[PDB]
Order: sequence, then C-alpha cells, then structure tokens
Amino acid sequence: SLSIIDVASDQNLFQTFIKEWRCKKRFSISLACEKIRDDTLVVGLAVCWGGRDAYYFSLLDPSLTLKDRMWYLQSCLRKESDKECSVVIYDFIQSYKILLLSCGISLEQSYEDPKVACWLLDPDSQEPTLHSIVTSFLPHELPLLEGMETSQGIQSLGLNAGSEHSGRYRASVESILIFNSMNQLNSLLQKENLQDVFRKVEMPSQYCLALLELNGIGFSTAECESQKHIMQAKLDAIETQAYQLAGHSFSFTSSDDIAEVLFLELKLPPQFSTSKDVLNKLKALHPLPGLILEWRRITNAITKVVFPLQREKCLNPFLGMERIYPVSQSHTATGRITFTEPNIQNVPRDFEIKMGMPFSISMRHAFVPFPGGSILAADYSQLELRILAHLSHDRRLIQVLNTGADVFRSIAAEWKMIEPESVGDDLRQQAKQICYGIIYGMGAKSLGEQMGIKENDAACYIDSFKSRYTGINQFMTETVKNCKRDGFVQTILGRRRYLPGIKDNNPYRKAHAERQAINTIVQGSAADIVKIATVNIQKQLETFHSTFKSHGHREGMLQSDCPIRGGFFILQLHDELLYEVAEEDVVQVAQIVKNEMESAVKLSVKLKVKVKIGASWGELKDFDV
DNA sequence: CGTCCAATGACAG
DNA sequence: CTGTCATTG
Ligand SMILES: Nc1nc2c(ncn2[C@H]2CC[C@@H](COP(=O)(O)OP(=O)(O)OP(=O)(O)O)O2)c(=O)[nH]1
Ligand SMILES: [Mg+2]
Repeated sequence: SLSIIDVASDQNLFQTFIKEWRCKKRFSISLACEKIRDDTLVVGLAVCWGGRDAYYFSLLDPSLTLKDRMWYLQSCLRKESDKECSVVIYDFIQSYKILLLSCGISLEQSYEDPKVACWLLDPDSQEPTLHSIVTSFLPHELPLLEGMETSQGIQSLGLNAGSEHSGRYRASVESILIFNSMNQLNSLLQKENLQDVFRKVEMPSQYCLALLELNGIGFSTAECESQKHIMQAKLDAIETQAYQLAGHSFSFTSSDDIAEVLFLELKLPPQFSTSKDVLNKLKALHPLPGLILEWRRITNAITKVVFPLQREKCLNPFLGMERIYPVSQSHTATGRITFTEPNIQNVPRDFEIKMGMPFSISMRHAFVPFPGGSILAADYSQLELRILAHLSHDRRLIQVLNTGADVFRSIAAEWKMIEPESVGDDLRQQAKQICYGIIYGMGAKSLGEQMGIKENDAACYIDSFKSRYTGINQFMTETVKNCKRDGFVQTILGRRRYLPGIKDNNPYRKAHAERQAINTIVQGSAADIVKIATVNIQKQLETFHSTFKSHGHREGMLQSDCPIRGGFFILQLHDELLYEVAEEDVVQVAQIVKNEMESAVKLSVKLKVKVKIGASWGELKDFDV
C-alpha cells in the first residue's frame, strides 16, 4: 500500500539518514513544487537509492534543526574530493536551475540523465516522458503513475495534474522510478558500448548547456529599435517604390492581393504558388520580382525576429544589462544541439539595403556583452568537409582543403559570371547551399534550379564532381551497403542512429534514407567534435580560474545569505562556439578555446579554427605567432 | 506519386 | 493533430 519516509525525527532519524547517505555511490534525486511562478518556493527535495522505499527532504512535521539540514544537503551533494559518485534526475538543466537559483545549491558531481540516454538509443525517438520510460523500461512498477496523469517534464513541472496528488508524493515516486529505470538504461547502454559515450561525453554536454542556459545572452534595445525604425523606412519606401509602376489598392501580406499585379502586368507563371518561381525571376528580371524579396525578407526579419526577442528579454540586475535565455534541447537525430524559448541560432544574417548612398543592417548586431566585456567567437573552418575528408581518405579533397581560400568564392567566381571577388554574401550563401547540396547528392534538376541552368547540363556537372573525387563515392556506396547489412549508421563516438527506411521498398523513402545515412554520419560526428570541444573548454575553465561559474551563481549568492571576471558560455552555431569574456582574459580565453577545439580528437588533418573577437555580434579576426 | 542534410515556427481545417 | 514556407548551421 505505502512506503515513503519523511526525514525528520529530532536528530537520530535524520542522523542515521545522512550517515547511510554519505556512504552511497549511485543515487536518485527529484524535487517538487506548488505555486508562484523564477520562484523560490519549493516544497522539498526527495532522494531514493533503490527498492520500494523512498526518502523525503522537507523545507509528521517535527522540529529541531533549520539551516542545519540545508548544510547537510549541500555537504551530501558534492564531491568533497577523490570521491566519485553519480546522480540522476528526469531532465537535468532545469532541476539544476532550481537547485542553483531557487535554493542556491550548486550541485557538482558525476551526472546521469535518463531521457538523454533514452535519446542516445533512438535519436529519432520523440521527447521521452516519465510514463513512456516507466512503460518501456520498468514495467512491473508502472501502474501507480497512472493515478496522476501528467507526463511532460519532471513531477515539479507537472504540478497542475499532480496538484491533487502534489507534495512529497510526486518527488518521491519520480525519484524511485527514475532510479530503477536508469539502472535498466545504464544496463542497456553498457549492453552496447554507449556508456563511455553517455556518461563521459554527452552528460557533460547537458551540463555545459545548463550553465549556458543560466548565463543567457546580452541584448541592446537601443540598437534593436534603431534598426527597427530603419526596416520601417525601407518598408514604406519599398511600398511607394513598388506602387510607382502602377499599384492597385495593394497590401503585400495577402498573396491573393499579389495575384492582381503579378498575374496581370507580367504574366509568367511556370492559389497558384509563390517562392521558388519568383527566385527564378529574381535572377534575371529586374522590374520588381526582387522587391518581393526585400519586402518579405524584411517582414520575416521583423515579425519573427525583433518581436520575440524584444518581448521575452529579461534583465540581470547583477549586471545592469538586459539578457535573454534560450533553452538547452539536444534530441536531434544527428546529435546536433538547438535552443528554444526563442531559437537564436537562426537569427538573421547581416544584409545590405538601398536608400553613393547605400546602407546595411544587422539584426544580430543587437547582441552585446557586459560593459567590461567582449565577444569571442570560435569558428571551425569547413569542418564537416574535414571529417568526410578523413573517412573517405580521398587525398585530393585533403590537398584542395589544405590550400584554397574560401573555395566557395572560387566556385562563384567561375559560375554565375566570372569575377575574381566582390562576391556578395547572399551569393556566397546560395553557392554554399548549392555545393553542400551537391555533396550529399542533390537531385540533378533541383541543382539546375538553384544554379539557374538546364537539367542534363547540371547532371553532367554532378557526374563531373563524382569524376573529381572517387573516395567520396567509394565511402558513400560502401556505407549504404553497410547500413543495409546493419540497419543503422554510427557516429564517430559510437552513438548510432537507426534508419528503418533504408531497407524499405518505396524508392523515395529508400532515396531519402540513402542521403540520410551520409548526412547523419558526417553531421552527427561533427556535432560530436563540437560537444567534446565544449565540455573540454568549460572543464579547463572551471578549475583553471577561481572566481565562480556563471551569472546564475550570482542569484545563488543572494539566496545564499563584487567584480566581473571570467569568460562565459553563450551559444553554439554548430561549427561556431560563442562566448562573452571580460576584456582582461580575452587572450587567455582565446588560446584556451583554440587549443581545446583543436585538441578535441586528433585525425587525418588538423582542424583549423578561426577565432573572431570584438565588440557585439560583428567583428574582426586576427592572432599571431 | 516526393529524390541536399539538420534545426524552429507560424499558418490552415 | 499534419505539411508547407522563412532563416540559420
Ligand atoms: N548542406 C548544407 N550545409 C550547410 C549550409 N549552410 C551551412 N551548412 C553547414 C556546413 C558547415 C556548417 C557551417 O556553415 P557556414 O555557413 O559557416 O559555412 P562554413 O563552411 O562555416 O564557411 P563560413 O563559416 O566561413 O561561412 O554548416 C547549407 O546551405 N547546406
Ligand atoms: Mg564555419
């Protein structure tokens, strides 16, 4: 019927509690909540190391100690030294968010997060939940959980549906279930060789993501509003520039309204459709195909970018700047990582604009460091190419990549017209899109589409690039056959993605899976290099400088009862690693970042890392030896 | 019938 | 509760 334990009886009950507790290696933790949402109100933690029994930690109801219990908890939760044990919570970064921000406890020990492992098994799996995992892993214990009906986040986060069950209850059941289940998961991960990949690689990534997510990133409303008004200027100015030819009662937002002037005064339609075709006209025709380009681009640049940023911004009083907080995600098929409260990965790229008298705007420039600080960005120079260069062992690609200069500029130079340089960015970007497309086996006609040429001609260009590099095609067909013989591919770490569709009869599913093996292997392995580089960087930064960890630990300082120095994790652009650092340590931080990124793992070529540095989100790059 | 890859979101019935 | 289109990587 029932087994749970409130731990308070005078002293001795709690005393033998901590006395057993201190001794144990593997153990489980979960917390719970009530109301008032940041929040400092947390009912209490709960701990279970196994069995039907479960232990609760409050914040019937007796009394001796008050702050004492909290000291005991702190002492218990970290790694005195030389003593190495692991700890599990359903999700991680937000529970750690709570422990650090709400109660001011910085948990530091070895970590295991069951949902991340769940993902490590099946990257294609959708967002595991407590019921999902206790269903799939710990069968015999499950029915109890159905008394609640909440599965999304932890049992604290499930406070509403649990509200009738809420209390020590949710935290305890979550604790014990998570423990037995994670013993099952760890068992399955060791049943493969993923465990090394799990505990010694990706959990640290979850951690680094967490202290990032506590850091946030800095923002400037003055710049945001300045460029806002600039975009308004181009908005209305392009409105009148547009309706200078005719205009008839127009507004751009309605495509049926566009159909008037579009289908009337031009008449070239090869509901009807919108995008691809008008890009096709963007190449050749001057009379306002591209007016729709600049307009629609401005529109996406404002309604889907300026607004959520300028909305969910918060301020860090500890700084005196306002900052915005993304969310750690993972759970990609490749193993790459994303962020959503907003997603600032996709933040728009700088582009030129006309009113000589031109102008240019950067939506992203609105991102600023703290007043004393500066922004350090570490870019990998064509990394995925270096990985593929490594596995195919095509010596030619190696030698081409060990030499030329932003080879995309060279491709554009010989392509749309011959210019040595003065290649515009969205041209370089289109060419990049195109080329990276070719490598993964873009279909001949679509390639002919983005380049603007005829099918069979483009196909002859594809056959041409096969002819240029044979190691690529070798490795390609080889890995296809291997994914047939296995039914999965494997990223360098030994994490493997399961492709069901490779063995399928239907030719589209078979084709999509064909390219999919390729991209999952190369990009997946890329994201693994990036992860290792991150956790390495932060791991050195941790002990190498004694100040403290992240801006959240400040709020931890206030709730625990100053200068600004360090460098702090901000963002990842997937081949880029994004830091803000006080302008003291910038050189030290730079060498450390460069070093750890290149020291991630050694391979057939060196991975050159461009390190850009400077004020805000736009920058200059040089370092000398 | 749909043949670059991986992400995130508004939009529509 | 699905597939498009916009951007980035
Ligand atoms: N398949 C594909 N991959 C892309 C595309 N854009 C970016 N990527 C991948 C390849 C490398 C990684 C970073 O791309 P970048 O835009 O940085 O290109 P890069 O190779 O890094 O050069 P640079 O960073 O100097 O622009 O993301 C694209 O349009 N298609
Ligand atoms: Mg790059």
